[PDB]
Amino acid sequence: MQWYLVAALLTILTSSQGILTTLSQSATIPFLAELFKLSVSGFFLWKECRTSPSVRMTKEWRSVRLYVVPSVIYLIHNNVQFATLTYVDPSTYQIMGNLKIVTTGILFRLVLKRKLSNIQWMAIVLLAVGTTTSQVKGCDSLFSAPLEGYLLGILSACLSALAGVYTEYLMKKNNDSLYWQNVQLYTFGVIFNMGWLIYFNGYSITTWMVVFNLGSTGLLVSWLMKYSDNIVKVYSTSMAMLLTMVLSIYLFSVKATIQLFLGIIICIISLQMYFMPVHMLIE
Amino acid sequence: QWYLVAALLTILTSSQGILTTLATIPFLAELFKLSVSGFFLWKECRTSPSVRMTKEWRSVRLYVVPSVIYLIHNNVQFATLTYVDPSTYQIMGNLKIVTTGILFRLVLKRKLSNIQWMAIVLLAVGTTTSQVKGCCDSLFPLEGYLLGILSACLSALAGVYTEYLMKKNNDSLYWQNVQLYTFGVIFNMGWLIYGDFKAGFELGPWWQRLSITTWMVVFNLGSTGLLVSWLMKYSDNIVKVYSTSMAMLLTMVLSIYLFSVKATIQLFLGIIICIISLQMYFMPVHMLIEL
Repeated sequence: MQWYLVAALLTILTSSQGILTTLSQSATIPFLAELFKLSVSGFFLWKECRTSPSVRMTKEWRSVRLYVVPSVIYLIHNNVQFATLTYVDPSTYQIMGNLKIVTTGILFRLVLKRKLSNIQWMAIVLLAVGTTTSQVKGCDSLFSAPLEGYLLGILSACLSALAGVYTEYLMKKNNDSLYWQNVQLYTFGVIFNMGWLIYFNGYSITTWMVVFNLGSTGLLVSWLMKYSDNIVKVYSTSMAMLLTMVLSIYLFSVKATIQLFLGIIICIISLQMYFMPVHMLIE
Repeated sequence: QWYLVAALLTILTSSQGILTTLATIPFLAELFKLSVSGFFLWKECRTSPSVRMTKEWRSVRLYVVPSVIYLIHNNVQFATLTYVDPSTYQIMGNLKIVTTGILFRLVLKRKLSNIQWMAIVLLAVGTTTSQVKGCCDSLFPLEGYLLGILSACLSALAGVYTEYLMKKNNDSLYWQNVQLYTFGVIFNMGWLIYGDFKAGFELGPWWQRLSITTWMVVFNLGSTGLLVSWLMKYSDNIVKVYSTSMAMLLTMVLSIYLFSVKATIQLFLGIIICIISLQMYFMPVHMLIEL
């Protein structure tokens, strides 16, 4: 129940689905992954009602209706992601993607109205810069894309951030049960995943592993949306992507570069800056 | 004010950068520093009633050391380049930032916060990032890496030891310069004699053989060198290496508007790292925590 252990586990599992996704490289995963979160949340909700004297649960449409929004944002986001890739090569797209770190940062302050120090603001930026540094191409063509590409890449990041920030709003706007908030959230996700398909096929063990892993990480993200903040999330995600590159060296035997070494140092420092207690920062 | 000197050093360290692309001068550059220091020393003795000056060999002898280190350093620099390409050598050079950092604490026994230590590292990381070979490419023998490292330690030791000399006395800047740059002139001159000996003196008469652009860099190299001494006395090595490092960034950014050279994201990124590394080190710790 310690936020850092959840955050650490999210890091471990965000990089697990990273590797397990590639290992199954020679579609309806998101659908199965949603139902896994919805059915595991439902289970704990039901179990909590049967085990516990009191469970706080707002059934009023005033608040339940708002769990649509994340799904609507994520739907629009996925169209923008697809749109972007038709103007930019994947690496240009991948590196514009580190802007979600700063856009979550900004909306954290604007929408969630939480305050950050100067040292913290410098850490948010350093994280984005440190991740980008690691992804710079070890010795493609960015700076060559149409304006549409650059503008969409940016709007993609804003939607990504908005979805996460709005979810935190939903969790923290009530003193309701985590499991009941999940059940509403993941109900609309199931509905929308299904509406998309309305708008197996070699399913291996490996395939089932990523469905579980994608479900797992998603429940942790919700936990952190409730009992911790978006910035903790994006530090977990970002450290996952660094670990993925470090694990790719020992497994898929990919070329370690100086930009990986540098980006890790930047990120480790960006971690300390943001999460350091301000008495420790000052010796 | 130290920051204006530091800013001027940045401006002039990038000037000699450009003017270079447009090497006996070390001798003329030292002679310029020795003769400009001598002038101010003489003028200070004629103008002020007392000028502090330690003439005792106990302390005067210690101005040899920098020259001995710099001599050894130049041999190591040359030695290194025979194992690694220019670029690998250029990027190993950012280690002087951390070695000055360490010796600042060890030799100069000065205090650095955690935030400051993180800034020293960030500066080295930020400069490296701007240099790092994008899309000529032979990083990733040990001699090379070990000598590159030893080079940085000596570089740092020379700078840190000079600061020690300036700040070990409450003597005049101009008298400290005059001792420092006397040994430099002597050694520069011994080297030029050696170099002529190496080719049997067979070229034009050594004493006789001793553009405008050429004169610009001699002055420019002299100028920056006097500023470094000022900062060794009334400022620290870390301010120096921030000035140098920002010069190397400026040089790359100025090369884009002048020589129209290849702008990369690594330049953009390294600047942001460095800007942030600047704030971290030179920010007052109450400002670092304000909203």
